[PDB]
Amino acid sequence: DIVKVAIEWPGANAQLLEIDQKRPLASIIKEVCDGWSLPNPEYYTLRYALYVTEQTRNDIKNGTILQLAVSA
Amino acid sequence: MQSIKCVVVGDGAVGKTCLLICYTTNAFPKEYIPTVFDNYSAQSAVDGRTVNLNLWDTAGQEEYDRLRTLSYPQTNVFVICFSIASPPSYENVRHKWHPEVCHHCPDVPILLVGTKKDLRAQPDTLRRLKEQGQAPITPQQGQALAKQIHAVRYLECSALQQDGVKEVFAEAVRAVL
Ligand SMILES: Nc1nc2c(ncn2[C@@H]2O[C@H](COP(=O)(O)OP(=O)(O)NP(=O)(O)O)[C@@H](O)[C@H]2O)c(=O)[nH]1
Ligand SMILES: [Mg+2]
Repeated sequence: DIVKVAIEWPGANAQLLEIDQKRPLASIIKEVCDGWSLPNPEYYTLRYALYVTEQTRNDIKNGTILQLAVSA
Repeated sequence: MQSIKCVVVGDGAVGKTCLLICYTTNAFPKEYIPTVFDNYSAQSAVDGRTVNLNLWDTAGQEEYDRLRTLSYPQTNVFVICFSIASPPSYENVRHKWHPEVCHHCPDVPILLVGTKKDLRAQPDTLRRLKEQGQAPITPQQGQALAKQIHAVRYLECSALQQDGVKEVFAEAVRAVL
């Protein structure tokens, strides 16, 4: 299963991605972080523009806009 | 060989997707499936030159309005569409679409496209629009809209009849080439 989303990062142009729901968020976040040349991806989390966790990952609907945010 | 980012926008159901499917495969899809966002890539030769035409399909439903605007940055040319059988989509161009595009991308050429040209003289379309006191959009009306928004060109086409779709994107690349 796949889901289309946009991920925003302040100052940069958003990335329009099709997320593979079989890949861990951690691999997706590392790829998304590379897209904006960001190290230390583990300290980032996707939240709605609420957090996207592995537990709720499948609640995401096509066309939803996510933010790449610095974790707590 | 240069690459051209071409973004197709317009009201929901005006035919932006069928437009891109016809140009890409000459098919015509069975049902209306709203677009979230989709990409097509094609090699096309215009005036003896070849370019990478990267076509970005866009959502016309208001639900995905802000999502649509995230695709805009660095667009080389916009194709703004309205249905010849939907005057409402005709009005939204000059009041909603042209303002929005100009704001996010000033000085980016705009090509104006009247889709579904085959419905201009169909009885069902004529009757329906007649009840509301309107008729299919006229070629003269399209030109007046193109002038008003400074479109580089005004074109009419029909994916269902495979009429003029090729020329639409040949002109998209020309506007920037
Ligand atoms: N008669 C006729 N119908 C057409 C033509 N092109 C598209 N349609 C119909 O118009 C309806 C909308 O088509 P579609 O390409 O999906 O429109 P869209 O602008 O991409 N919609 P969205 O903004 O939701 O993605 C569909 O039923 C399609 O069959 C055409 O040339 N002639
Ligand atoms: Mg569409």
